[PDB]
Amino acid sequence: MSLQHEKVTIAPLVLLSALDHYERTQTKENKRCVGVILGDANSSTIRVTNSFALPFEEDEKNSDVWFLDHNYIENMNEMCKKINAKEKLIGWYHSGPKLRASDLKINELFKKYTQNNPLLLIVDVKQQGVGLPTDAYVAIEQVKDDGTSTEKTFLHLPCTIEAEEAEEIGVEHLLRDVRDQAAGGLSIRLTNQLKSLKGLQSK
Amino acid sequence: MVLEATVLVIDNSEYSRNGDFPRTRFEAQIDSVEFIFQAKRNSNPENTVGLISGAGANPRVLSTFTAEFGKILAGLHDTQIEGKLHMATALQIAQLTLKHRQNKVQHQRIVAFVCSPISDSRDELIRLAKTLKKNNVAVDIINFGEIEQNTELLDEFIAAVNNPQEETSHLLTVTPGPRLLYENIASSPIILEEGSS
Amino acid sequence: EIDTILSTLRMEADPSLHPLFEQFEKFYEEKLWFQLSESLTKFFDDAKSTPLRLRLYDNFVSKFYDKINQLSVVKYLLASLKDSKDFDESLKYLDDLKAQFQELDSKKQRNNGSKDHGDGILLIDSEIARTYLLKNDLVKARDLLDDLEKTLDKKDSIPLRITNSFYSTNSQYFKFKNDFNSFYYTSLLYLSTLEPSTSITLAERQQLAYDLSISALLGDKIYNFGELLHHPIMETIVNDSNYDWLFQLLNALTVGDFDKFDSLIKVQISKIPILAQHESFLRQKICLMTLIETVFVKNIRMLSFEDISKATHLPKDNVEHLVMRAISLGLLKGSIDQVNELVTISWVQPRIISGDQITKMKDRLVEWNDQVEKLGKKMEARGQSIWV
Repeated sequence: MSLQHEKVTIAPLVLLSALDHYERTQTKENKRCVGVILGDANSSTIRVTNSFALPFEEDEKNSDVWFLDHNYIENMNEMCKKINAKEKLIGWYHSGPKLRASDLKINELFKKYTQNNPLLLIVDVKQQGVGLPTDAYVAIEQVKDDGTSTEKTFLHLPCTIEAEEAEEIGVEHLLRDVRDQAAGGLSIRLTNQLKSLKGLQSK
Repeated sequence: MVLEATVLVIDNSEYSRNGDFPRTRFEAQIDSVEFIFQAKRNSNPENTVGLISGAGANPRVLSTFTAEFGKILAGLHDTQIEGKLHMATALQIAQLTLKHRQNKVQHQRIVAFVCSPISDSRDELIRLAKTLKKNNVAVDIINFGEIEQNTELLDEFIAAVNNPQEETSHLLTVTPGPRLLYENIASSPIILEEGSS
Repeated sequence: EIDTILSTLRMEADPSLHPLFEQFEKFYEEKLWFQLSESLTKFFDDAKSTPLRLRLYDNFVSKFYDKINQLSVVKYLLASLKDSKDFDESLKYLDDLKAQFQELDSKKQRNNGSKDHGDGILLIDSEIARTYLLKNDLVKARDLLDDLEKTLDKKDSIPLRITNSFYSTNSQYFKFKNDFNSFYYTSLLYLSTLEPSTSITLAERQQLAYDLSISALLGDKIYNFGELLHHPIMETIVNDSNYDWLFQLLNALTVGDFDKFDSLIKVQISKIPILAQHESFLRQKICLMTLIETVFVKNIRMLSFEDISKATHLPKDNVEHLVMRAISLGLLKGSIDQVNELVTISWVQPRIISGDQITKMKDRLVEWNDQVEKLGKKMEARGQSIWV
């Protein structure tokens, strides 16, 4: 469908929702929570505004075996649009840790509901490192020069974060740190030059 | 069986195409889902039924538990006619769906249509057979696919599942020539199924 | 009624294929339309070139279109009409089946629930365009191809087969014209999305491969000589008589040996008169190849003219022509200084990364690791007081 998925800007509210809901649906130890991500598209820049949990039960043994109540998604959705009818279904959050090629099948289900290609926004909840805990991937089907008779695949997409005015002021009210991503005075930036070298080295 | 939540498995395989049963076997099963739905409901009005597919590479949820025949029927319109049955994944997903119930009292039953010989190995189906009786879930097999060219593998699996117990499994083998698919299931136990305890 | 038509096929058919015809009818009788489908597929492999396939097969499909899945039917009708010699027969039978489908979908969609009737349409349109190429109505075949392209690509999730036929048509058109550039890229796609079915005859598969190699010699910007060898098309048959001199020319170009090119070329230019009329194109490719190779592997981004002159076995006069031709093609970008006798490259076009080369990258990066690392240490140590 929509090829338009050039950039992904991500609401901090989405993150926050994905982290919290993980525990109040009470899933732990690599038991996946799948929920819907709502926001705008048919736009170059994709903006993920908000999210909601769906119930998700996943069989321990295999990732080809799983329960998802389809009907729930439609019932939730219609009330949610009353609140704000701008928002549309655009894809799904996956609660990490990390990509699977079983997702390709999962994605396809969501595609029925959606009029755009579903975005798979892997919000990692384990927060490894201080670097962004989002990789974004979209299911695309493309041809490849090797010989392969059409490959179906997940291509990495750039993840950044943007917050609304309402959202941004919430971030700053919460924080009470001295901060050091400020890159302000001679001291913060002194650190920042060293920090970047070693940043590079590891990579 | 009063108080029952039923997963139906509809197979939409390259063997349902075949005109074996009037009009086509594929079109026969549509009638068959509606007839089953009304039989179950009249038995005990608090029963419910859902529909999953076994067809395609990955079983696809059409409809979860509903008391409504049109919903199930709406779901029957989405179908892939080039899928291929894969029993092993279908049984496992089917149980899961059954563990969520409007009331905990309702039994767990699968009635599955089987139209093609089971491509999965004999060893897998031996493990599956004892997985099912462990969690008190019985499986009732509508067979008319496997008889065509293969020995009744499905019989050994049913025998292990059946013990003295309220949950009873059965193997129902359907006259393959014309006699109307829904009629055979009608003249067989379908709510006249007894226990074994 | 169709019993009698079978009797006719049986007679003219070989005794080896004689049991096949009885079984086809048996499966139909019982109404096992799964087996019926499969039996047809097999038949057509080796009996496409006997007049019995299209006839018998055609009749069967016509009297059992609904019965077997639509996709199967439509692949059968194309196969029969590739083998027709009449272009008039093909055109007619195709427009009849497309017409039928329009009525068919009204009924079917409600009776099945979901039956896809769009497959057959696009497959037809591709073959109709192919019929036209034959009669040299090259202008018509073109605009139907455009019309289709737009259509196909909007259809979001496309089956492999549909775009595969689109790609056969396309290529063909361009090689009538014998533009090498046009043929080559499109051909590569056709091969990539190529049906895993081995129903396409080995003779057909090699023949097409052959064409790509010839175009690529006579081109001006193709350096995929190595790509062909990494693709199955050549990879599996490497013993053929044709694949001696031919593979050897390609490896000649790659390493930029002009003595190896010369010797081969004397023989080959005669054999094929195509290379005679494009004698100039063929002579140029060896030279172009060699200058770019040397610029890539050399880590310094300036090279004297003297190196190129001896490397390429060309006088120094010819160096200025070659760098100029190259910047214009856009193979390389840079500048020409005659007063330091340097040619300064500033951009190199992507290239395959051979095995040997994967090792080289690692080396450049290992050295750059140590540079980062030694620097970080001093700066960690000095100015210890402040990092807060």
